[PDB]
Amino acid sequence: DVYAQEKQDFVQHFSQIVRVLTEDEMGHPEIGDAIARLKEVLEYNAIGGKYNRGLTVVVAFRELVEPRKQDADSLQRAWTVGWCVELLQAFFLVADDIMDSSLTRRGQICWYQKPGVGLDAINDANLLEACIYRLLKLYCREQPYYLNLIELFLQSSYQTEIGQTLDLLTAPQGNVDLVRFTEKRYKSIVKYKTAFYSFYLPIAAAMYMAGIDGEKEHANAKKILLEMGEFFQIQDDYLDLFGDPSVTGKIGTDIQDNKCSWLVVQCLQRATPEQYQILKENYGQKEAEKVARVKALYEELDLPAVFLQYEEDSYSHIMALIEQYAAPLPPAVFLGLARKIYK
Amino acid sequence: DVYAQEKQDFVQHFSQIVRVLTEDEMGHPEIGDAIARLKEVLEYNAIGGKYNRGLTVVVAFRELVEPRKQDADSLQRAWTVGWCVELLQAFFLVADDIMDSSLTRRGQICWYQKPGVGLDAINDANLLEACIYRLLKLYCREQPYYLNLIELFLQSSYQTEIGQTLDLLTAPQGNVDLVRFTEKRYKSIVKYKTAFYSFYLPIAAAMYMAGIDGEKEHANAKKILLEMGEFFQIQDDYLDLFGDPSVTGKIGTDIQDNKCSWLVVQCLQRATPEQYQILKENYGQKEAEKVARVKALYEELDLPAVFLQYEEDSYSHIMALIEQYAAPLPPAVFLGLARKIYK
Ligand SMILES: COc1ccc2c(CC(=O)O)coc2c1
Ligand SMILES: COc1ccc2c(CC(=O)O)coc2c1
Ligand SMILES: COc1ccc2c(CC(=O)O)coc2c1
Ligand SMILES: COc1ccc2c(CC(=O)O)coc2c1
Repeated sequence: DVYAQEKQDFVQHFSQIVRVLTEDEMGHPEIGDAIARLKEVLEYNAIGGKYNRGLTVVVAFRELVEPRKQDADSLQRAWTVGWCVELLQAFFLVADDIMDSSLTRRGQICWYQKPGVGLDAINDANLLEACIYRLLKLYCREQPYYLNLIELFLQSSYQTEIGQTLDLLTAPQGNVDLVRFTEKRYKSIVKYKTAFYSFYLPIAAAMYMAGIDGEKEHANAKKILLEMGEFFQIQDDYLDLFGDPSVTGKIGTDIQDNKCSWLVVQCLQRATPEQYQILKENYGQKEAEKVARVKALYEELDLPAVFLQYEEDSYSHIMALIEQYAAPLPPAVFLGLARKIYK
Repeated sequence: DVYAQEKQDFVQHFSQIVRVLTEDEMGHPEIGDAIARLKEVLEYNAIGGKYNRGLTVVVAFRELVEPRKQDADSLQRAWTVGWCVELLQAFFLVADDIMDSSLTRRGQICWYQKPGVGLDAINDANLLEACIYRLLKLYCREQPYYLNLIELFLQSSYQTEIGQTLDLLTAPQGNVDLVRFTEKRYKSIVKYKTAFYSFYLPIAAAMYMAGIDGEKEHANAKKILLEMGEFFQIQDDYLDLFGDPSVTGKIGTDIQDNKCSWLVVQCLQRATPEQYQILKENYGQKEAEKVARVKALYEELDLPAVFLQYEEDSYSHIMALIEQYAAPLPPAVFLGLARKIYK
């Protein structure tokens, strides 16, 4: 609802964003050919998703700021900082698809997979990260929260990177070692690699634009938000194997890709030498036969039930956190998000 | 000399830099395994070079700042911002070696080429870029020039990226098209891809730490510095084919790698349909026979002489620029650099 009647103005602001990131640079015809390429990279990797992160910035902005302080200017910046979050993600995904050796993303071909692009996508991903800061300068240069956003995005980039390193160390491409797929490692990965930039960064940004820069306040928001992030990912791994493609719009391949899914992490705890022997035998196989075997071992261990139980507790805990750390923020800011992820 | 008696204190400060970038992070054992990896990336890609860029920061610092304002603290930061420049480069080189499909660098194996690293080097390069800003916060958080350096490094990163895009567009891996190897394109590449972060960034940084943030002043420094950068690269391409490995310490392969060298750009201007037919036939070949043929066509066109002539003019022009835009800066700052590149 609140997101539905915002997407319009949001996705429409992308044309300005692109225009700015190119027309101004055209003051130097020498790099005109590069700027042309830059436009292709943006119109292909930025556009496409549901913009839930980018919009969270816009949505949270309206709530945190007084109705009469949301003039044209303030909204223009908000939509910009909103797209910056979206660009940061584009940067992460473009680069991750190369490392993981992915074929598709959002059903379409991965940028580096297109003919003529290849590994040059590495530079393209870096350009995307660069645009973030060019925008912060073109729109918030004079704002009192300018240095806060620059440091926010930088910090988020770092956290996601450290997280990405952990994941790589945990599941080496060519090392089906389910031994290091602990629950403790799973949470550390989700926190740094997903939770931080997916839930905290969007809100944190909005807060700074609203003048809420108090460390303690951000310390409470981050507390709530990282819990939602942790649930979001666990629901994502679950749905990937027990979900319905016609609804989720995605085809699960976690077992095949030999990922450190939440399921397999649980499957390893509640398991006996006989259970493990089987799992350690059909995990990471491209056989429609061996995959169905792992799924069976999950159902057999009541993992689906373990999920529901976790979801139930989770929702309670989040609400408990919200009833205590929401203030001075409007509970609606966190309630709206919870009602977005707890499908 | 001035560089010789600085390298000692510089390279010695690297242990602190690493220590800081890891011990402080150890406050979170969860990411300890990543931080361990981060240390390997740093001790392998940061160390090794001659640190001419990093040192320029330290050297220029001493000159621009009053002898009594160079206490322990000021030097500690200077060496840090010095290493940040060095880290920015490490980030560019690690990533460029992957894109170009290089085998070696500084005579040693390219980071992504080591067993177990591979494309994960993409994330490693990003971490290196991240450390830059973690250092600026750990050392200059409270400095009055903090936002200036953050924006300097960001800007330099952007410029180098745009430049990198141009180079990729100019010499597509699988397109021996000497048609777009113009002199105009060559200069645009060198400017953005090399000149900016190699000569301007090191000095610009030192200037900001010295309080010299005046736009006009930086506008003059950049003017001089980008000219030296342009000569530096042209001397680098020259030396690559007509230099002496026992002295330069490098084995030239520009003709083979089918690069947009300064030589070949000149070779194309002063050429007749017969000259071009030959060049367009032996450029980019791994044959010790075809390579020697291109070299001959260069000598035959008096290119070596064209270089010397260019060097002569260059030195004059730079000195002319220095005698006019050096102030308020001490000419010694630019004279020291010129005497470093004009071998
Ligand atoms: C921060 O709010 C969010 C973040 C992510 C999501 C998603 C998944 C996605 O589209 O990536 C659905 O609702 C969200 C809401
Ligand atoms: C895991 O099982 C459940 C069952 C009910 C719920 C609810 C109630 C609601 O907010 O609509 C939230 O998460 C749930 C999870
Ligand atoms: C900014 O001053 C410089 C920059 C680069 C260099 C080099 C080449 C290198 O070591 O990369 C020699 O002297 C320099 C001096
Ligand atoms: C290209 O031929 C030359 C010859 C002499 C020189 C000098 C004189 C000096 O500063 O030592 C600088 O660059 C030169 C280039």
